Amino acid sequence: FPTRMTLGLMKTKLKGANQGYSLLKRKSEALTKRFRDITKRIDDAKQKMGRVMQAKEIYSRAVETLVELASLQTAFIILDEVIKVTNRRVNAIEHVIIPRTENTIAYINSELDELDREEFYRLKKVQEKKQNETAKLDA
Amino acid sequence: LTTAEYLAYQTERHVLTILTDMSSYADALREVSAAREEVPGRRGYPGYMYTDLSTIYERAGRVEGRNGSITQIPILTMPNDDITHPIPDLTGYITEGQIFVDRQLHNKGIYPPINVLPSLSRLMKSAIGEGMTRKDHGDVSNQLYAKYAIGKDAAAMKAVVGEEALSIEDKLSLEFLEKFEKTFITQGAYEDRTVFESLDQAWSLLRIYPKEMLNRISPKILDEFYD
Repeated sequence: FPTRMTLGLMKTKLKGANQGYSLLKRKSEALTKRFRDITKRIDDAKQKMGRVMQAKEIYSRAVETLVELASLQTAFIILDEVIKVTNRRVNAIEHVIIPRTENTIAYINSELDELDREEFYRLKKVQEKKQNETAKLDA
Repeated sequence: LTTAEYLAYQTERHVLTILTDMSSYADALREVSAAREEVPGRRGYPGYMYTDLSTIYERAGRVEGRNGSITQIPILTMPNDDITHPIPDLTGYITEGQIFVDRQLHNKGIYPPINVLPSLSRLMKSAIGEGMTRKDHGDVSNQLYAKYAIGKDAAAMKAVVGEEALSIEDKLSLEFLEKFEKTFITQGAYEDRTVFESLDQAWSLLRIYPKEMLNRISPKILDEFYD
């Protein structure tokens, strides 16, 4: 499990999750601004539609614009939900994925360093054994 | 091994050798090497183990003029469920192909947990095609591997992203993956199925995916079974 390749894949996934977190953050900001402008426009359209409510023809050119504003409103709501999902994804990319990847990378690094230390210790013991044998044969 | 050799070179019959708990044998060899105070390798294994392990893999193969065939099928347990270990690495590098067993699928409760990703066969080339099994064999095999890989990537995506299964393609890929996992992957321990039955089952399992969704299937293979 504790391999250098696995550490590389985890690190790459971590960096990708970081860049994705930044992108999702900026996207959440833009979506927030857009939903805000669409919200102000929704209020303005609410006042406009509330202006004349309760005759002759040409009424087909009236309710149409109100329908467009309604479409913009629904799109604004969907944008709000999507912004919520984006914020949730950003929150999941903050203290969840990042911490897990960091901890995993730390543990893997510790395991690899410890294994390398053990191998180096065994090699040092082998070299010491050979040196001792040579020193014994030299006499 | 000498018994199998004596069976192949004299009795002239089909022989199958199997070594159980080869990891214990490797540990024993490592112990013998450690007692000799020689230069230890990875996981305390011997330096000449490369020739030793090969000698364990040299118990297979047929001969010219001999009707009998000896094939060794050793079995070992990877330490700490890690195939990256020297034993499994050497066993995989020396021998052609390896059978891997996932612990998760075994923890699922389904039948035998073979992971098609790590699993491969180098003898599946000349043993495929018409005259052996079917002309739809290799194509459906490659298509199965591609579908499994796509399903795996779609699973990782499903883990990273939402539950919407990443639009269309990844959804069908994940569905086909789960279907192949609950059906094709598990045939049951007490059930023995032929190649034609597996081919038909795979043909029924590939009906979920579109005909143009398979890039691993040629024109003839796509026109092979429309039934």
